Amino acid sequence: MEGVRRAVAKFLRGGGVYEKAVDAFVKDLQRELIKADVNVKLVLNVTRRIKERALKEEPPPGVTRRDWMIKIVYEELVKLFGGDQEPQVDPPKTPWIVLLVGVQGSGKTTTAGKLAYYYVRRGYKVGLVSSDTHRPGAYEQLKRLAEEAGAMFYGEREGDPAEIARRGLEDLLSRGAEIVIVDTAGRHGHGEEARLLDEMKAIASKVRPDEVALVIDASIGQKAMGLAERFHKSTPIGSIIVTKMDGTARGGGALTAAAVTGARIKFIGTGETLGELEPFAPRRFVARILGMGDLESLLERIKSLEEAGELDRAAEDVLKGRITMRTIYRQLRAMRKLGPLGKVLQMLPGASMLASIDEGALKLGEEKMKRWMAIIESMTYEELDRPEIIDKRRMRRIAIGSGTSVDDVRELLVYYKNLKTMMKKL
Ligand SMILES: Nc1nc2c(ncn2[C@@H]2O[C@H](COP(=O)(O)OP(=O)(O)O)[C@@H](O)[C@H]2O)c(=O)[nH]1
Ligand SMILES: [Mg+2]
Repeated sequence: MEGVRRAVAKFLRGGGVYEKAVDAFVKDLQRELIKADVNVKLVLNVTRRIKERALKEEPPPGVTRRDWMIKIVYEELVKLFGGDQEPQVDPPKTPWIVLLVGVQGSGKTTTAGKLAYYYVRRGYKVGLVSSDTHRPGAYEQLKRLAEEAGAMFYGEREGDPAEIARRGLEDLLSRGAEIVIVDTAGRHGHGEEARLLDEMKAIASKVRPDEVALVIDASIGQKAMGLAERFHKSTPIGSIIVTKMDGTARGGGALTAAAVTGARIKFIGTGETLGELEPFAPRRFVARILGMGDLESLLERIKSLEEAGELDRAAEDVLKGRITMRTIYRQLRAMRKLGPLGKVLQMLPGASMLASIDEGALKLGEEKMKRWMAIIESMTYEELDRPEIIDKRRMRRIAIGSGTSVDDVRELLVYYKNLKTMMKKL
């Protein structure tokens, strides 16, 4: 979906009345999701998640209205596309048996090859297994991709598919396969789909798969609900892999099947070559939809401002004479993740004037701030409150706990006192 990029760009720039830009942006986005099918119910949910946040949350001090709204559209689109932060690209355990399931034509055998390569390159010993008995040239197809992918192979063109699959499993485990992908039929002869289901369930029983992956094409927006229910009944789905995300695209049906089985989309099929297969990371995918350039610019543009806001309070809290070890600790943290301060977009009330009294207040090194932070972390809660209590014995104890000089804990201490003096005026 490419119109959505243009919408973000119109919204982010092409000004006019703010609220008219957001009603229009929500409108564009909604049209754009529907065009990618998705599911009206899933589209009216994402817009309500966005409204609720827009009503309860307000841009943090300094952040523009628009920057904050895209940050809300992104985060909630991420949730819509699963994206609960769960990539899980490596299997969690030693031998990992993957049963592919799906209807013929969707890209199952291609996905088997693409999937074998992917794990080979990540340094896994991969075997493929041809269980498909009904499609002619299945054995040979998988054969090609297995050597093409640099993965071991085992198949039989004829027999009980369950026993072919059990045999291919044993063969490849014997030859030290750490991952085994079991390719399957997507049609039982003419098109008796209910013999196909009983075949998957039987293969599954003999094989004991660690992950049943449903392989689906990005061309069943509305029909993705049913397909998933049928396959989920026979072999409970644990993965979804979405094929044919090239040329004329779709995909919104993916996250309908995602919903029905409660299964994650682990891999996207984006072409015809072995190589054309990358994991599905929602954070990154929606970022591409929204416009990867803008979106990452906008999230930093916000995080800078939230940093400067901490420095704002830290400088302000000094200038109102409220300086403490907790103020300085928050001040250093803020200064550290920021850099050598600003000049282009300094834009700070406190920090401007703070440096305009003592230049050497906002001119500490990285290391000098990092040592001072370690120091504060080693002071007692009573010391944090009353640093004047810190005699020679304490000064010493502090130096040990934080790997520093008894004179270092003096430098901070003076800094504290020296800052505190100035803001008393004359
Ligand atoms: N464009 C594109 N084509 C694909 C993709 N995955 C599979 N195909 C094609 O889908 C067709 C059916 O492939 P196959 O793997 O035989 O499907 P199966 O019956 O489920 O095994 C072939 O023409 C493949 O080249 C993909 O990610 N993108
Ligand atoms: Mg096939």
